[PDB]
Amino acid sequence: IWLKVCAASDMQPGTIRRVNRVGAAPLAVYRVGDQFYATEDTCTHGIASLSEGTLDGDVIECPFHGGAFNVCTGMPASSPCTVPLGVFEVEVKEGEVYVAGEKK
Amino acid sequence: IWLKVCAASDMQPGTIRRVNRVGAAPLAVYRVGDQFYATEDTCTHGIASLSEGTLDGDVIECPFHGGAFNVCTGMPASSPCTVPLGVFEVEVKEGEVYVAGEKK
Amino acid sequence: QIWLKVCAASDMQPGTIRRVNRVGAAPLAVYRVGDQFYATEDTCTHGIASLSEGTLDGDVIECPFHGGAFNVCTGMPASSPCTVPLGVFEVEVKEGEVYVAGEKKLE
Amino acid sequence: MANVDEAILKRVKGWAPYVDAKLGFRNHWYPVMFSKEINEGEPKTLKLLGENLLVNRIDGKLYCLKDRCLHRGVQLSVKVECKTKSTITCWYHAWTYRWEDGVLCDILTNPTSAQIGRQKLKTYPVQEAKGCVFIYLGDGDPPPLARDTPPNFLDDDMEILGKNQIIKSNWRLAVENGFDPSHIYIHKDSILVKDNDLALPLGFAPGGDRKQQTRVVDDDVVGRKGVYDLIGEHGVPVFEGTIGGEVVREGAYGEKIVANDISIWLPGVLKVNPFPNPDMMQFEWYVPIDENTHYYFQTLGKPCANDEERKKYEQEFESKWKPMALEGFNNDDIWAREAMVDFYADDKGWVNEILFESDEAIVAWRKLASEHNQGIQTQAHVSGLEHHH
Amino acid sequence: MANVDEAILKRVKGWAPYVDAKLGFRNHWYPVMFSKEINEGEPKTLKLLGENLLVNRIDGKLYCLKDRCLHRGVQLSVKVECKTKSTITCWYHAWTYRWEDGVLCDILTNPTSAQIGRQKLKTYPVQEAKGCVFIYLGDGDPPPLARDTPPNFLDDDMEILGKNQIIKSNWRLAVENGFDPSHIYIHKDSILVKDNDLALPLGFAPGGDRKQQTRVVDDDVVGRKGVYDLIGEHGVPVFEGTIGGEVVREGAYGEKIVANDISIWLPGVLKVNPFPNPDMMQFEWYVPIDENTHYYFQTLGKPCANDEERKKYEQEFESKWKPMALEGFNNDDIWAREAMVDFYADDKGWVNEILFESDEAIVAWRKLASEHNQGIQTQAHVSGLEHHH
Amino acid sequence: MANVDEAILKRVKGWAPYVDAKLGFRNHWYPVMFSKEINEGEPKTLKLLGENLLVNRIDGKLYCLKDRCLHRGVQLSVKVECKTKSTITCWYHAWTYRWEDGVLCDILTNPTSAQIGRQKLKTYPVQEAKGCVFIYLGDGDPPPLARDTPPNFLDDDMEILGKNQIIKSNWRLAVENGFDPSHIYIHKDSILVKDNDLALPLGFAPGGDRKQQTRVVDDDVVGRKGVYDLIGEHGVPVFEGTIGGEVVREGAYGEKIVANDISIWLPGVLKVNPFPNPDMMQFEWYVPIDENTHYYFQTLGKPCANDEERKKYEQEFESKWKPMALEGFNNDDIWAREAMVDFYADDKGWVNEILFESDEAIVAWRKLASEHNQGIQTQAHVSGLEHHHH
Ligand code: FES
Ligand code: FES
Ligand code: FES
Ligand code: FES
Ligand code: FES
Ligand code: FES
Ligand SMILES: [Fe+2]
Ligand SMILES: [Fe+2]
Ligand SMILES: [Fe+2]
Repeated sequence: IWLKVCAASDMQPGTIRRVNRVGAAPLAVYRVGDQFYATEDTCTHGIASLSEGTLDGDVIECPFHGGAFNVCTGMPASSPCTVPLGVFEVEVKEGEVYVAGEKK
Repeated sequence: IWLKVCAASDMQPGTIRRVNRVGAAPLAVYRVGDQFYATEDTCTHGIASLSEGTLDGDVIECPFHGGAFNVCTGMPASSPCTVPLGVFEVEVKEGEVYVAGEKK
Repeated sequence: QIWLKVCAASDMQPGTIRRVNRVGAAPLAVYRVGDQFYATEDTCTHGIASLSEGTLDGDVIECPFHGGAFNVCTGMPASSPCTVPLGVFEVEVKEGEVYVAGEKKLE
Repeated sequence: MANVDEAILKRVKGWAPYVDAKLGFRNHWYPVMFSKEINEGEPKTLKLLGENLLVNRIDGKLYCLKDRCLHRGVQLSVKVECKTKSTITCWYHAWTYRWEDGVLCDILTNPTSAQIGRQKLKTYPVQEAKGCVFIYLGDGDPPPLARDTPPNFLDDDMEILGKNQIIKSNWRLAVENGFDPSHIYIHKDSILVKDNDLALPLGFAPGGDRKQQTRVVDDDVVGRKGVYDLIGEHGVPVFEGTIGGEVVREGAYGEKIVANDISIWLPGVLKVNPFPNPDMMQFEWYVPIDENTHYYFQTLGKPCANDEERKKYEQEFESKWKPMALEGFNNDDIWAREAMVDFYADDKGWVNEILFESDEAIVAWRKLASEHNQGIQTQAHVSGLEHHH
Repeated sequence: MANVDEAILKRVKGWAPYVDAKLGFRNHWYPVMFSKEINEGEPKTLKLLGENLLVNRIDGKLYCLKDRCLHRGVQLSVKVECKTKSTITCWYHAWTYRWEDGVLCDILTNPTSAQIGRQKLKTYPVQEAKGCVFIYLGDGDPPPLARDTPPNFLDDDMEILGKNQIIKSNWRLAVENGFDPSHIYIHKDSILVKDNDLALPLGFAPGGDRKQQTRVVDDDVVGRKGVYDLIGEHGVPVFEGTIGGEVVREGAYGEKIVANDISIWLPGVLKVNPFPNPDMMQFEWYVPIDENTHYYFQTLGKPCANDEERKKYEQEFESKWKPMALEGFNNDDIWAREAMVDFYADDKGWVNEILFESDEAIVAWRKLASEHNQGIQTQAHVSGLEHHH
Repeated sequence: MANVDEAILKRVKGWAPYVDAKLGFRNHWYPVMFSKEINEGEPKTLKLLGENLLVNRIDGKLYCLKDRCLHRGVQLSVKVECKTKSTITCWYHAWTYRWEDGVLCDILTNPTSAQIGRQKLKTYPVQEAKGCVFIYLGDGDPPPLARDTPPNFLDDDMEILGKNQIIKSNWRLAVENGFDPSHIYIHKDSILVKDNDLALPLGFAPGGDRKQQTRVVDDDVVGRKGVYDLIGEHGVPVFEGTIGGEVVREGAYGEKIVANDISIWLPGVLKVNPFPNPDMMQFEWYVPIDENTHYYFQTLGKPCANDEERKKYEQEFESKWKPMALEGFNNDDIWAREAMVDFYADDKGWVNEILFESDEAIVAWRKLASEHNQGIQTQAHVSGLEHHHH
C-alpha cells in the first residue's frame, strides 16, 4: 500500500525527486517549502519527466514545452497540457515521506 | 421656435440627452460642466445616434466607428468624421433648458 | 610634409571635429576629445561621407550617412554598417599649435 | 478573441465581437455538404472555421475527427489508412484513433506505448437533416440543431434541395450582402426577374422610426437568434430611379410578389420567403472556411405531401430553379461579395464605411451577432489553445 | 510619415524623408497615360500612389474620381454605370456622383437619404499637356504643371512622343538608376550605340570638389526643384576599362555626342539632353503605382516647326527611336532596377549600400527630394486618414 | 538568435537554440552539389543558409563569393562578366573582385575611386571530397571537413555516388524524419523492400531506460558530434501490427538485414548502415537553403578497390540503387517531410507536438544540436550584421 519514499530532509526545498516503481509508471515527489506532494512523473502531454522540470510554488513546469500542472490538484495550469495529472496523497510522519500506493 | 428639453437639474455634467422631434430628425443635448449645447443626433458619417456615444469634455464620440465632433462648434474632432455636424441654439431660461427649432 | 599645421589647440573646443584638406591627397579629420587630439581619414570607409560632418560622442565618431561609427583613437569600427578600419594619423601639439601626421600609422 | 487590431476593436463599440469574429463563431452548427456526397467507408476532407476536418460514414452514421494527428501534426488525409471499420490509422507512425470518440486506442509502431488510451483526437458532432450534413464546430454537448437553423427549415413536409460551393470572401461580407435591403439593385437585370415575371423594386424609401425598420428575435422556442428586415412595412418601394430629376432606370413590374419576409439568423443563415416563386422558400448559409473564404450553401424548400410532389419538385429544381434562381439570380451576389474584400481586408473598412438608412438592417444584425454568438473562433483554436499560469 | 522602421530613419540623417517616401510624394503632378488612350465617355482605371482612380473624358475634358464608393468601399469600375453624361452610379446601391466635383447628388435605391448632397467622393485635378495625361495626386488647388516638369518639356515647338508601361520596382530605384552617372556601363552593348554611331564612355574619373559634381536647382522661377549631373565638367571620361592594368573593355568611339546634360527633377522625372540623337531630348518619369511598382513613362522630344516635320519625326520615332532607343537602349534599365529590389525590399539597403564617388549625384538628389517634396504619401492616405483627440 | 518569437523559445528550454535555428547552423561545412556539376570557368549560383552564393572553378580549384555586389546589392549573377580569369566584374558599375580573396581590385567605371583595394566581398572556403562540393558557411579559418561528416564517409576505398534536389520543407523536419525510429512504418510498401528482399519491421517496442535508447557522441577525436539510435538493442521489433489485439498488417520478412546502425550528426547528416544493401552505406544531408527549403543531398557508399569495381558499382547505381532505393525508398520521406510543414510553419508545432517513446532519439538530437552547434544563422547575417555603439 503506502510507499516509504524518503526522509523529509533528503529533499531540499523546491526540489523534485523521481520515484521509480517496478512494473508501474514512475512518480514525482515535490517538496514545496516544508510540504510534500506527488503525481505521476510523466507529463501527460508527452514523454517528458516532470522531475526534470521547474517548480514554481505549487506549479510544476514541464521541461519539454512549458506545459504545467498544479502539483496539488494535478489539473493543467498552462497549455499545451490538457489531460489532468494523476495525483497521490502524501503523508509525512516522523520525518519520513510516504506516498499513496494508487492514484487518489 | 424653442423646444422644452428638460430641467437643467435633470442633467448631470458630462451627460447627453436625446431630443426626439415630431416630423423631424432627432437632436442631442450635451451638458458640459454648467453649459448646454445641441447638435444633430445623427452622426454625419453614418446613421449612428450620437446620444448613445461618449462625451469627453466638449467632444462627443460616435459609438459606431469612434469618430468625434466638438459639441460647441460641431466641427469634426476625430476620424473618420469629416462633415461638420449641425449645431442648434440652446437657452436656459429659469432653470429650464430649451433648444432652437432650427440650426444656428 | 611630415607634420601638417592644422590650427591652434585653442581654436578647437572639447568634442569638436575639424576637416583638414590636403593638396593631392584625401582629407583628414582631427577630433578634440577633452584636451587630447586625434585624427583619421575624413572619408567614411563605408562610403563617401565626410566624418567631419558627423557627430562626435566621446571618442566615437558617428557617420552622417548611415549611422556607422568609429573609435577615433584606434580607427576601429564602433557601429555597423562600418567594417573597414580608418587610417589613423598621429597628432602632436607643439607650442600650443596642432600638427597632424602626413602619413598614417602602420602595424 | 483578439483577431483584429485592438485600436480598431476599441472604435467599434457597437459590435466589437462581430468585427473580431474573422474566423466565424464557435459553438454553432454549420452545413458543409449534402448527405449524398459522403458514402459508407469513404472519408471526406474539408476545412471549417479554419480547422481541417475528416468526415466518415460508418454503418450509415456520420462521424467527424479533426484532420490532424496528435503526434507530429500531419493531416491523416495525406494517406488515409482505415484498417478496421471503426478506426483510422495515421500513415506516419500508425497512431490509431476511434471514429466514435477519437480515443487513441492503438499504435502499431509501439503497442507498449504509455500514450495508448491516454490521448484523444478532437471530435465534433455531426447530424444529417434534410439531406444536409451539419457539423457542430464547438465544445461540449451540442444544442438542438433547430437553434441554428431558420424557422421551418426542419418542417416535416419541407423538401430541401440545394447547391454548395466555395466563394472567395470572408463570411461576413456574404451575410451582410444577403441581408442588405438596398442591394436588390444589383439584381435588376437578373434573368429570374424577367423569366419568372417578378415584381422587383430598385430600392426603398424608409418610413417610420429606426426601431420599426427591423424585428429582432432574441429567443425562439428553440433559442434562435435573428433579425427580420421590415423596411417594406412602412417604406416606399422605388420603381423609378432618377438622377437630377430625370428617370434613368426602372424596377421590374412583374406580377409575382416574392420575398415578403427576409430574416438573417446566427450563425449566419438567411431565409427569404417566398422565393424564388410564391410557393417556395430559400435558406442559404455563408459558412466560414477560413478568413478569406466561405461555403455558399444554398437550399430551396417546398412543402411536399408525398413522393409524387417531391419527384415533381426535384424535376422543377434541376430544370428551372437551380439554373434560373440559385445561379441566374445569386451569381450577381457572388461578385458583389468579392468586390468588398479589399476595403475590409485590412479591417479598416469596419471604421471607414459610410452607411445610409437601409443599413439599419445590417447594424441590427451586427449587434445581434455580437450579443448572442456562442464564441469567437481564434487562430489559437486552430493551432492549439494557449494559456500560461 | 512612418512608412519605415524608425530605427532605419534615425540612421539615414541626410535623407530620411526620402527613405520614408516608399509610396511616393503626395501633392505633385504625375503623368499616367497618353491622351489618345482615354476616349469620350469611356472611363479608365489606374492606380496612382497606391490609390485606385477612374478617369473619364466628358465634352473633351478629363475628370478624375477616386475609384472607391463612399458606402461599402467597392470599386465603381467593377461594373461601370454612367447613367447621365455628368455622373457615375455605383453598381451596388446606386450612390451617384458628379464627375466635376464628386458630390453625392443622388441615390437610386433611396432618393430620400440624408446622405444626398452631404457626402463627396475624392476628386483629383487632371491636365493634358503634350498629349500626356497628368493627375495632381494631392489636396487643395494645384500648382502650375510646369513646377513638376523638366525644363523645355512644355516648349511650344517641342513635339512629344513616347510610351508607357508598368515596371516591377519601387519608383526610387528607377529614379536613382536613371540619374546614376556610372550606370552608363550597362549600356555599352546597346544596339543604339553601334546603330546610331554614338560616343559613349564606360564611366567617369571625377575631378574637382564635391560641390562641383552637381548643380542643385532651388531658384527656378517656375518653382522647379532638381539636380544637374556635372561629373563630366571636371572628370575624365573612361574609354578603356582595365583590370590589373590590362585593357579588357573599350567604350564607344562614335561621332555623335549625346547625354552631356542630365538632370533629375521632383517628383521624379529625368531629362537627358541631347538624346538619343544630338537634336533630340528624352524626358522620362518613374511614377509610383504602389510600393513595388511604377509607371515608366518615356517621352522623346524634337522641335518641329510644322506638320511636315511632325509626320517625319513620328515616322522615325516608330521605325527607329522607339525600337532602337526607348527599347533597345532603356530595356537594360528595366532589369537593372529590378536587380536592386531585393537589397532595398526590407529597407536595409538604405543603410548597407557602399557608395563610391559618382554616387555624389544620387546623394544630392536624395537630399533635394527630402527637403523639397510636397508631402509623404502614407497607407493611411490610401485607406482613409486617421487622427485622434 | 531572434528567428523565433521569444515566448516560444522560453517554452522549449531543452532545445531553444535548435528551435531558433530556422536558417540552420553557421560555421559548419555543407555539401551543395557534385563536383561534375561545376566546370572550369562556369560560375554557378546557389542559396545556402539564406545567402546567395556564386561558385566557380579556376584552374581546377573551386572558389566561392557571395552573390551580392558591395555597391548597390545586386546579384552579380544577373549578368555574369568574368573579364579576366581570376576576377568577376559586376554588370552594373563594373566593381571588380578577385575570386581568390574577394578583394575589390578594380572599378572600370572609375579607375581613380578610393574604394579600390579598400573593400572586400565575402568569400567562403570550398572543398571537394568524394566527388562532392562542400562550402564552409562560416567565418574565420575552417575546421577539418571530417568534423562535419559521418564516420567512414571519407574512407579511402569508399566510393560515393548520389543525387541532389531541392525539397520544400525546413531542414529540421527532414533531419528528424530521417532519424525517427518509428517512421520506418511509412516504408512498409516500398518497392525496395520486396525487390531487394529486405527484412523490415513496422516499428519497435522500446526496452531499458532512456539513456540506453541512444549513444551521444561528443568524444570523437575528429570532433564530430552526433547521436546513435540504439532502440533495437533492448527493444523488440514489431512485425505484427495490431488494432484491438487483431493483426491488420505485418512487416517484411526478407533475408537481407539492414539499417541496424543509424546515426545523425551535426550539421545535419544521417548515416544508415548497412543500407540499402548489406554491403553498402547511405549518407544523406538535409542542407538549409532558406527557412522553407533544403537540399536533400543523398549519397550511397560502397567500398571499391579499383576502376573495374567502382565502374561496376556506378552501373548498378544507375540501373538499381538510384531508382529502387534513393527514389523507390526515400521518395516517401519527401512527402512525409512536407506533411509536417503546416504544423511547424508558425513555430507552434515545437510546443504542441505530442511525442511518444521512440521520439527519445529525436529529443537527444535536439539537445546535442542545441549544445554543440557552432552558431545560429540569423536574418542579419543575410542582410548585413548589425551593431550599435554601446
Ligand atoms: S511533454 Fe510536457 S508540456 Fe509537452
Ligand atoms: S457613423 Fe459615426 S463615426 Fe461612423
Ligand atoms: S558612408 Fe558612413 S556609414 Fe555608410
Ligand atoms: S504524425 Fe501521426 S502517428 Fe506520427
Ligand atoms: S458600395 Fe457603392 S452604392 Fe453601396
Ligand atoms: S551594384 Fe555592382 S558595381 Fe554597382
Ligand atoms: Fe442578392
Ligand atoms: Fe540607363
Ligand atoms: Fe525514411
